[PDB]
Amino acid sequence: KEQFRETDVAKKISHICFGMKSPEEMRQQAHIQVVSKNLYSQDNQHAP
Amino acid sequence: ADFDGDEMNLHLPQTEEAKAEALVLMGTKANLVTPRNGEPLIAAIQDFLT
Amino acid sequence: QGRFRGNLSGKRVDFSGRTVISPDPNLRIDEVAVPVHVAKILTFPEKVNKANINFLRKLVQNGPEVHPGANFIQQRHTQMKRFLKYGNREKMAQELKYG
Amino acid sequence: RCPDCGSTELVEDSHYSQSQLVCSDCGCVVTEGV
Amino acid sequence: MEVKDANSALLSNYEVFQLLTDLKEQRKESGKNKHSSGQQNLNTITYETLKYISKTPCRHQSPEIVREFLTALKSHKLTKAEKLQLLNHRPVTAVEIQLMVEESEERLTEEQIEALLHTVTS
Amino acid sequence: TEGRSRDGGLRLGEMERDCLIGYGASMLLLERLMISSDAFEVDVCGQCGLLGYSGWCHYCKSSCHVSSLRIPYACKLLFQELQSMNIIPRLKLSKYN
Amino acid sequence: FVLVEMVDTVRIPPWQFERKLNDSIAEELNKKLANKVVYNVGLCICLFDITKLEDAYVFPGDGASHTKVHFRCVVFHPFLDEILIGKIKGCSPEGVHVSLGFFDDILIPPESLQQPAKFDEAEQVWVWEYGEEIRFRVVDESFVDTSPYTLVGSISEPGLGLLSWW
Amino acid sequence: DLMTYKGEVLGITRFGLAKMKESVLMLASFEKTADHLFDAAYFGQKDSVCGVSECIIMGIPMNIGTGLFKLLHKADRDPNPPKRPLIFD
Amino acid sequence: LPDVVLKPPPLFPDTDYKPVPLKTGEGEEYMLALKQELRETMKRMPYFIETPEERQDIERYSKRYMKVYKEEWIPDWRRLPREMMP
Amino acid sequence: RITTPYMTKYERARVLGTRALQIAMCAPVMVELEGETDPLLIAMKELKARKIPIIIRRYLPDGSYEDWGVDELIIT
RNA sequence: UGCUCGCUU
Ligand SMILES: *O[C@@H]1[C@H](O)[C@@H](COP(=O)(O)OP(=O)(O)OP(=O)(O)O)O[C@H]1n1cnc2c(=O)[nH]c(N)nc21
Ligand SMILES: Nc1ncnc2c1ncn2[C@@H]1O[C@H](COP(=O)(O)OP(=O)(O)OP(=O)(O)O)C[C@H]1O
Ligand SMILES: [Mg+2]
Ligand SMILES: [Zn+2]
Repeated sequence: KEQFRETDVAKKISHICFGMKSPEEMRQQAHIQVVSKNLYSQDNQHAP
Repeated sequence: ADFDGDEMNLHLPQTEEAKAEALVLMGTKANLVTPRNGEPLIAAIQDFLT
Repeated sequence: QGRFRGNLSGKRVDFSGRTVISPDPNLRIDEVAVPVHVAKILTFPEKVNKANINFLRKLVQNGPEVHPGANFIQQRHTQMKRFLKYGNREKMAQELKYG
Repeated sequence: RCPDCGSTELVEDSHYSQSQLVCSDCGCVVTEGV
Repeated sequence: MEVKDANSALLSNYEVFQLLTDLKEQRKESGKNKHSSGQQNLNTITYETLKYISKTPCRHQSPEIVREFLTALKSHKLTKAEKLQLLNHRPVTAVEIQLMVEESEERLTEEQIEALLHTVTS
Repeated sequence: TEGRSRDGGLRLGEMERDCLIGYGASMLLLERLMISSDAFEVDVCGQCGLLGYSGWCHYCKSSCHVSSLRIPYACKLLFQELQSMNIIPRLKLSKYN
Repeated sequence: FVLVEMVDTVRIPPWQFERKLNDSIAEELNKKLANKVVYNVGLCICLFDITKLEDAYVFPGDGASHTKVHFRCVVFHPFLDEILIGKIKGCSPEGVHVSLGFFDDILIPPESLQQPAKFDEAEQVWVWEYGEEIRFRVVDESFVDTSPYTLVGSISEPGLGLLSWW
Repeated sequence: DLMTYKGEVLGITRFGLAKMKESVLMLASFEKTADHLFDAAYFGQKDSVCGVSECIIMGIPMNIGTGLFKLLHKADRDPNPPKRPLIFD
Repeated sequence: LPDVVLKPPPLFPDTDYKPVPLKTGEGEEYMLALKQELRETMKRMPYFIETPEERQDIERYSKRYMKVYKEEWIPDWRRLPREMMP
Repeated sequence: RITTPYMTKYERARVLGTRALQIAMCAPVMVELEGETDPLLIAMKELKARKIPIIIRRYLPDGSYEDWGVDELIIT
């Protein structure tokens, strides 16, 4: 009927592990690809 | 301070635990002496010693 | 003005004021005078319990105009705040639940 | 409209340097902070 | 919220019935309005499971009877699942052990069925 | 904000932080620098250690290991800037117990 | 029905201190695991008992009492061969809709093994003659949250004879 | 003692501070922010939350002061409550 | 000037050069068949250790019938150090 | 049993703050307050009466722990 | 937003 899933847990950060990302991991993390050099549109609304 | 136009800051805690800790640890009656050498700083001043 | 020194180690906070000082020997060493104008602005969140229920009722009935009072009420069930300058403060006081 | 009473008397009244759109009937704070 | 073992120990329906009855009596003795209003699914599940176990013949059972039945079946080298099913169902007919009960081949022997019926009916 | 004309608040400088540390009022320092200044709730994925949104991790395309966490908005901005600089901080969360 | 060991960090607010800690923990665990299906475990019914209960901490945050409690709870999870007795709460063309008594309407017996007179013409016709028995075959669980049910199981009804009802 | 606890007199400057301390966050907040951050990213050094500076940065109660110990509630309870006996097993 | 692009490049850009077809012959066919036979016969070899199954549900009389049986090779403990004896 | 039997100011402050928060969250009072609308004042009264149901769990650097009751410790 | 300037601490 209903599945058991925890709502919130009192999670505490233990330690920060610094590192680096490969280009594949960067692509996976990113959502879209930015290729246009302009900022706003040509119309008078100046929409991005 | 010397009361010659000095501006001082006043903060109000927003938590009961912070309020209690400020009143206990940072109490004026509990911090009458400095930790440098134990000499009392909160004492008489001009117009009181005379 | 960096993120480590300007936004992490030392950062600006609310519920604070800055004012000039003046001497007053008639107060204790552990006491400080606060003006009514800054007192009406700096508010403290008190939780409605079985002890100060009547005091909070009286404060709400007084409202934001009179010095002893409050400015906003956040219900226990819903987190939608309510401004005391508008609405029936008497009804808001009569409908003060614990928490 | 107001989420509590459903009224449309939503006025933008800044209370001591705090921009706040609040209902003018029951005082329910609709939005606060900018 | 992790679990350590989902199959720690199997239990028959009598233990579940006793637990449900105890929870129900404790609930009706210490009913709390706000606790009940916070989650009403507990009451529904408890009541419906109790009603199902009541519809079942699980009544008229006791730990002494369960222990006697277990000791009687221990001499039949039957498996825990078989004896659990037999205790939960209380079969009064022979066909229920002949066909419905699994692992029938080489286990019935056409002579142990009478003893099984006598033990489950006693 | 900074200025009074801009409706700005006071600044608890590094010296104020040092005074609070010397006093040892840990809860007071926390309420001042985290709760009342830049309190925010973020979503961190327990698998990759990255920051999620609305209880969802776009990196792993899953939401089972995503958990909420209190964090200063300045600290979140620092983490984002480091991730942009390619210095990825991987946060390994655990129970408070 | 089977026992399952669990370890939960229960948070009790301060206004429940007058109550007994064990009773409050039991009530909270029941309210949290009432009518919910734990993945790869099954549908939990209620709390059976509490085995270990260590010290109760109080965090500098919410201020409530957090207790790590080890307990055993009863869950409905057959062993792939258990026999059950349910009631027909409907029927579909592709398969009957049997439901255990007021317990769960999730049993979906596939009609692909009975004698060769099996068909459902949507008129709630169970089967052409020559308390309904069920034999659990396999379990299956699934997740729910996948964007910014969970227990059906397979049922079998072999040529059991059923001298009482065809 | 803090200056001469590693067997060598280390000054309070950035060099001695880096030689004594280990918190990447503290070393970055003090001086040479980008250099220390890139060095830590290269070394893959994991930084704990034991220090006061990183505690304040992450917004958690520091270990020093009132946060060194923990408090327990004196609730009416009974450790290891009686267990219900299993009849079938 | 370089023109502005509205949509991103295709995830898999087309190429006018195609891979050269594979070499044909009885030798290549026999090598393929032998590699397939090795794939099929090396999984059942005792050296191919499988993940030990655990968490058995129950014990049954059909356990002896469904018991997986397979001969196990005996390593040479004279050549292998003593740290690998069971 | 090896630590100092006196209750430090940090412990005093933390216990008072926790008790004030609990009382503000509708916790039962064990001193029968007489018109005290301040949770911190109620907590100070409970501390002076030695009726705060809180046990300090002092942790040693190595990992060991020891429990000390408020009524067991010495106040100033 | 950035910066500069002039100022009380
Ligand atoms: O940085 C400032 C300031 O922090 C921020 C404050 O917002 P407002 O500009 O006051 O917006 P408001 O809501 O008041 O106006 P509107 O009704 O929405 O149109 O804005 C930034 N800011 C203010 N003035 C600025 C300026 O002239 N130039 C730059 N760069 N930033 C400005
Ligand atoms: N740059 C600054 N940094 C820190 N504090 C300052 C600074 N400028 C002024 N102050 C504040 O003002 C005070 C300085 O006053 P002080 O120098 O003692 O007297 P004065 O200004 O010499 O007066 P007289 O000339 O002696 O009459 C102390 C300090 O808190
Ligand atoms: Mg001056
Ligand atoms: Zn992830």
